[PDB]
Amino acid sequence: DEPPQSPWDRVKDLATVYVDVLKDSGRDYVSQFEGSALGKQLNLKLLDNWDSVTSTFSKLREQLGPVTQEFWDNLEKETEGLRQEMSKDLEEVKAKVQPYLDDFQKKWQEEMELYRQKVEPLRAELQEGARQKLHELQEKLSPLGEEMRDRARAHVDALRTHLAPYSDELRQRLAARLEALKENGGARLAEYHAKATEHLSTLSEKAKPALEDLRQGLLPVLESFKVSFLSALEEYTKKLNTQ
Amino acid sequence: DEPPQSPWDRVKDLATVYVDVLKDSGRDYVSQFEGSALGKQLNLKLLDNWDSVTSTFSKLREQLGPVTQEFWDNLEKETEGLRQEMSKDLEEVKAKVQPYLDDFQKKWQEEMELYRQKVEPLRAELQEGARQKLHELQEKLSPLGEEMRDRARAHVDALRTHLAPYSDELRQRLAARLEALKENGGARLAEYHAKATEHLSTLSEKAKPALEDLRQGLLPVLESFKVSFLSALEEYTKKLNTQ
Ligand SMILES: CCCCCCCC/C=C/CCCCCCCC(=O)O[C@@H](COC(=O)CCCCCCCCCCCCCCC)COP(=O)([O-])OCC[N+](C)(C)C
Ligand SMILES: CCCCCCCC/C=C/CCCCCCCC(=O)O[C@@H](COC(=O)CCCCCCCCCCCCCCC)COP(=O)([O-])OCC[N+](C)(C)C
Ligand SMILES: CCCCCCCC/C=C/CCCCCCCC(=O)O[C@@H](COC(=O)CCCCCCCCCCCCCCC)COP(=O)([O-])OCC[N+](C)(C)C
Ligand SMILES: CCCCCCCC/C=C/CCCCCCCC(=O)O[C@@H](COC(=O)CCCCCCCCCCCCCCC)COP(=O)([O-])OCC[N+](C)(C)C
Ligand SMILES: CCCCCCCC/C=C/CCCCCCCC(=O)O[C@@H](COC(=O)CCCCCCCCCCCCCCC)COP(=O)([O-])OCC[N+](C)(C)C
Ligand SMILES: CCCCCCCC/C=C/CCCCCCCC(=O)O[C@@H](COC(=O)CCCCCCCCCCCCCCC)COP(=O)([O-])OCC[N+](C)(C)C
Ligand SMILES: CCCCCCCC/C=C\CCCCCCCC(=O)O[C@@H](COC(=O)CCCCCCCCCCCCCCC)COP(=O)([O-])OCC[N+](C)(C)C
Ligand SMILES: CCCCCCCC/C=C\CCCCCCCC(=O)O[C@@H](COC(=O)CCCCCCCCCCCCCCC)COP(=O)([O-])OCC[N+](C)(C)C
Ligand SMILES: CCCCCCCC/C=C\CCCCCCCC(=O)O[C@@H](COC(=O)CCCCCCCCCCCCCCC)COP(=O)([O-])OCC[N+](C)(C)C
Ligand SMILES: CCCCCCCC/C=C\CCCCCCCC(=O)O[C@@H](COC(=O)CCCCCCCCCCCCCCC)COP(=O)([O-])OCC[N+](C)(C)C
Ligand SMILES: CCCCCCCC/C=C\CCCCCCCC(=O)O[C@@H](COC(=O)CCCCCCCCCCCCCCC)COP(=O)([O-])OCC[N+](C)(C)C
Ligand SMILES: CCCCCCCC/C=C\CCCCCCCC(=O)O[C@H](COC(=O)CCCCCCCCCCCCCCC)COP(=O)([O-])OCC[N+](C)(C)C
Repeated sequence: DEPPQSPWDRVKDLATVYVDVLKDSGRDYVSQFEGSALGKQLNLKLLDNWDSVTSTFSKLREQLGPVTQEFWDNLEKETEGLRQEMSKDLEEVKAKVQPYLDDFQKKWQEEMELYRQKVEPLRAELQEGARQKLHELQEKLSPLGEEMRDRARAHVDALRTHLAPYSDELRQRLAARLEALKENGGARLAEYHAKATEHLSTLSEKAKPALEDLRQGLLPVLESFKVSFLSALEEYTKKLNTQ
Repeated sequence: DEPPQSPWDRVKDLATVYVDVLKDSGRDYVSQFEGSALGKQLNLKLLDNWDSVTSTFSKLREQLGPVTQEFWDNLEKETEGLRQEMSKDLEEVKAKVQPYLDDFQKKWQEEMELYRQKVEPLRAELQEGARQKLHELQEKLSPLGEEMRDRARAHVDALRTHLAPYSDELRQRLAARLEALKENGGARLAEYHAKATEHLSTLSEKAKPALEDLRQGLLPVLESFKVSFLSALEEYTKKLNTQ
């Protein structure tokens, strides 16, 4: 008759009596736990069992024997399959990896387009509300200020107020530079008057031509500035911004 | 015009001035300067007190030549000082502090009295008016929270339910690990039956009592048994007579 699923027609109406098997054991064992309990006593002992149990414990070792030599041999033909099918699954999963794109783009869209949806109002609902907290900073800092400025001074010494000249004992030294400082200040004193005596004579030579030896060095340096120099001196500048 | 002179060091970008200036006129200025120097007094006095500056840079490095080399000796003693000082500076200090402690009282009462005088009413508006800011937050823990919650599923997974069954191209593993346990668990399940049929029989050798105690419990296990052949097929021979 009929294959696994499609031809289910009358395979099976006489199915539901195969549960009536299991079911109606419990319709009847209810009447039949009554009469075993009625006779319960014995003459047993704790000796006769240990013949049975000693043999029955032997009857683990014997058929463990060959079964132990079985599910070893059996699982290399899984692992030898596995270590060759290793190369097949690495191309099998690739043939699923790239086709999925529509799904992981829809998940990207359900994460990225629905990330900005929350932040786009929240940026403004923080900025427009934080003006009441800009006033919590702007009208806090300067009214601290007015006591904080005296709390920088109030607050620093008596200015070590002396009632007599002899209320420090102190001394001044520093010969470490002060001696070399006097020599660098006394070589300097002779330098700034040697480099004045030749200059004072070079100065006071020229109390007339001084305005016009200067002009003789302007005269032809002028006339070209309005002619040859004009395109050069129309730029003046450039500049900042790398070339 | 534009900004006349140079913001920064600049060998490189000033080429846009240096080319065009030299091309038209930054040539001839040097030869009109040559004729400004060779005309009047004067061509001797650009030299006569130039090498007095050359020999001042020489006389600096050759005076600060034997006062280079021969000089960080006359001064060490001042800081052979300082290491003794900043280890013996004791005797000011444990006499200094004691009397000024008396005005340090009437300055904690400048610094801290005038602080809480502001710092209570500095926050007496916005400790109460924090409950304005909580309507800009507690009513916003829905778009910050209640659907950032639902994003725990939108990450993993925004359920892969299809709008029609015709969707996934799917097929079984099927081979290796599953057949390997179905055969060497299979035949071991059959010997678990044999070791049950053996080991559970060994115990009835030392059963008893009472002679009525056995023949009550037959019928529920024997009637479930009797209907079990209902299977039909409708073939009646099964081909596995393990059926
Ligand atoms: C090799 C191994 C083989 C294993 C299978 C061997 C099985 C051997 C036997 C087995 C049969 C069961 C014997 C139970 C005896 C209990 C005493 C009793 O009064 O029984 C009775 C009442 O019992 C009830 O009132 C309780 C319900 C029945 C017992 C169910 C629990 C059993 C486990 C307990 C857990 C204890 C836990 C604490 C342990 C420290 C049952 O008998 P009765 O029909 O009433 O007749 C008595 C006389 N009368 C009618 C005048 C009253
Ligand atoms: C890589 C190697 C580099 C080496 C570097 C080495 C560096 C070494 C460093 C050396 C500096 C040492 C300190 C000197 C301090 C002098 C103070 C002093 O004597 O004061 C005197 C007055 O004042 C003068 O007589 C002094 C005037 C100083 C002129 C300025 C020199 C500037 C040089 C610029 C160079 C710029 C740097 C150049 C580079 C850009 C005394 O004061 P008084 O007692 O009250 O006077 C009363 C009158 N009475 C004196 C007549 C009685
Ligand atoms: C304004 C900005 C200026 C910047 C440029 C400045 C550049 C300046 C300099 C630049 C370089 C100069 C090099 C000179 C070397 C001389 C070495 C030598 O042998 O000397 C001697 C010590 O020698 C010792 O062993 C001491 C070495 C420690 C020197 C550290 C000094 C730092 C002072 C920092 C202070 C300022 C801190 C800053 C202010 C807070 C030994 O000499 P000698 O063989 O015994 O000689 C013959 C015998 N005789 C001595 C009796 C005659
Ligand atoms: C530059 C960096 C680049 C990185 C790229 C990363 C890529 C990441 C991608 C990874 C791919 C993940 C699977 C996505 C779905 C595959 C396609 C599909 O839907 O297949 C099928 C259903 O789905 C299945 O058959 C999949 C079965 C998954 C089993 C559980 C795997 C556990 C992995 C746990 C450990 C994983 C560790 C991962 C670590 C990252 C449906 O069939 P189809 O094939 O669609 O064919 C349809 C017919 N057609 C072909 C004609 C149209
Ligand atoms: C301190 C307590 C120690 C307990 C240790 C227990 C350890 C042991 C575990 C025991 C578990 C028992 C499992 C039995 C399962 C049925 C097996 C079956 O299919 O056939 C059997 C049914 O016969 C029996 O099972 C006999 C039961 C006798 C009970 C005797 C009373 C003992 C009281 C004890 C009170 C204990 C209370 C405590 C319980 C925790 C065999 O059939 P057959 O009769 O051989 O058939 C004859 C023909 N043939 C030979 C051709 C086949
Ligand atoms: C927790 C740990 C696990 C324990 C698991 C332990 C359980 C393991 C499970 C075991 C269940 C299976 C047992 C074997 C059944 C064999 C089939 C059969 O009996 O055929 C025989 C029927 O002939 C007989 O009646 C002869 C005597 C055997 C009867 C066995 C009935 C068991 C009733 C048990 C009641 C217990 C109530 C308990 C209530 C709670 C032989 O066929 P035949 O020779 O053609 O028949 C001649 C007669 N004719 C001419 C009429 C046909
Ligand atoms: C980097 C920073 C990440 C931040 C993530 C922040 C996540 C958000 C944080 C917190 C959740 C949002 C705030 C909830 C406030 C309570 C609201 C309410 O009362 O309860 C709510 C439930 O609440 C839950 O369902 C809690 C959800 C926790 C999800 C954590 C996901 C972590 C994802 C990342 C993991 C990465 C792991 C990476 C691998 C290591 C609602 O109650 P209900 O009973 O459910 O609703 C019934 C219907 N009713 C509403 C009509 C009544
Ligand atoms: C995108 C899905 C991701 C699922 C991932 C789930 C996670 C597990 C990963 C992977 C197993 C995924 C199997 C289900 C595939 C989807 C359903 C399907 O096609 O089932 C079918 C194919 O059945 C199979 O393809 C069976 C695959 C081999 C056995 C299960 C291996 C479990 C690995 C566990 C590894 C971890 C254990 C680690 C322990 C340390 C069968 O069912 P059906 O379709 O109802 O059949 C109707 C008939 N039809 C097929 C003709 C229509
Ligand atoms: C107290 C609590 C309840 C305990 C209930 C214990 C019940 C114990 C019950 C019975 C004891 C064992 C009986 C074994 C019978 C073997 C013979 C057999 O029928 O073989 C056949 C079927 O083979 C199959 O059906 C294979 C079984 C598949 C695995 C099912 C596991 C269920 C685990 C459930 C785990 C649940 C627990 C989960 C716990 C987390 C194959 O052989 P054949 O091909 O038909 O042979 C004829 C043809 N030939 C000649 C060509 C060969
Ligand atoms: C809350 C749950 C626990 C309830 C506890 C209830 C405890 C009650 C338990 C046990 C009480 C058993 C009382 C009857 C003992 C009679 C002994 C008799 O002589 O037998 C004879 C067999 O013939 C028989 O009829 C064997 C009967 C024992 C079967 C018991 C287990 C089967 C059910 C298992 C159901 C699954 C259990 C699943 C458990 C999860 C002995 O063999 P023989 O061939 O005659 O020997 C040769 C002739 N000669 C003797 C003259 C030399
Ligand atoms: C997947 C769902 C599984 C559900 C569970 C399935 C359970 C499986 C159900 C049943 C298992 C049955 C196995 C017994 C095999 C016996 C073989 C024997 O030779 O036949 C015997 C049959 O009679 C007895 O064995 C039955 C005795 C009935 C009383 C039982 C009391 C309760 C035992 C409860 C035990 C609790 C212990 C618990 C310990 C852990 C003896 O036959 P006989 O009488 O010589 O025949 C000749 C007749 N004449 C003398 C009249 C001429
Ligand atoms: C912003 C930061 C600023 C920090 C401050 C600057 C850094 C300052 C810190 C250190 C620089 C100097 C290091 C000196 C190393 C000495 C080596 C040695 O073993 O000497 C030892 C002593 O010497 C001491 O124990 C060290 C004391 C040095 C003090 C500083 C002098 C700087 C002078 C700058 C002067 C500029 C002058 C003006 C020039 C125009 C042992 O020597 P001796 O045996 O006792 O005597 C040798 C000679 N005799 C044999 C002839 C007696």
